[PDB]
Amino acid sequence: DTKEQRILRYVQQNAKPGDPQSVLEAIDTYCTQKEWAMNVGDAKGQIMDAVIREYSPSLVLELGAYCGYSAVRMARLLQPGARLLTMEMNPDYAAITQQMLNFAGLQDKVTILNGASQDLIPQLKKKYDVDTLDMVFLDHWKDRYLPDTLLLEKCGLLRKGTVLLADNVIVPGTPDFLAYVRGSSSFECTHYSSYLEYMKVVDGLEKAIYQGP
Ligand SMILES: CNc1ncnc2c1ncn2[C@@H]1O[C@H]([C@@H]2C[C@H]2CNC(=O)c2cc(-c3ccc(F)cc3)cc(O)c2O)C[C@H]1O
Ligand SMILES: [Cl-]
Ligand SMILES: [Cl-]
Ligand SMILES: [Mg+2]
Repeated sequence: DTKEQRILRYVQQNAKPGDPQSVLEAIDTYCTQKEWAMNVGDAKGQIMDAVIREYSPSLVLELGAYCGYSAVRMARLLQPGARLLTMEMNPDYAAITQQMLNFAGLQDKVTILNGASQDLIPQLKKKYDVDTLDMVFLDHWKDRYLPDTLLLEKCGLLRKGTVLLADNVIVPGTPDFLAYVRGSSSFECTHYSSYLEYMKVVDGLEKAIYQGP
């Protein structure tokens, strides 16, 4: 089996069905004690929680699902009726993510779309009935944060106040995205210094709030 299958099995056998907090704890224990994996983790996760609670977004887009850790983290704090869409091009990861959300009991709040962001983002309005996004969590290939930000704006998916929250702006790093948002009058940026998941290595989140054109 794969590392991601082992993580899902561990959750199924060590967390409580329908209890998202137990699912996060199981994943964090597994990845601390057994095998590292690229989940956002508890250190950065706590900052994500604080952001979600501040904005109470009704519609969130996530780029890159992996095993569903961040999707569980965000979805568990959404208000009744609020929704998360998460895009994941790897079909095996998309399958893990669906099963993780099912186990957590969050399936009704989240739609896991199996495809590439650059193909799916242009379909959001007409196929998925999206007007604008309240929040976007970027956690996919680091060289695609900037292109996809620019594509979201082109597609009319950003509104005044849309919150972009970007993982891994230090490690592995997203230098073009950071330079761009920090230099642009269309974004108000805040940096939240933290640590790489499960490691004593500095990382950080960037919040970039869209201000319109
Ligand atoms: C471009 N559009 C895309 N659309 C949908 N899914 C996409 C998509 N680009 C891609 N996807 C999916 O996401 C998959 C890429 C690999 C993830 C993206 N994350 C990372 O690379 C990552 C890495 C580290 C890391 C690794 C090693 C170190 F020594 C230190 C840090 C930590 C993280 O927190 C990370 O998030 C591939 C694919 O499954
Ligand atoms: Cl994650
Ligand atoms: Cl952590
Ligand atoms: Mg990440």
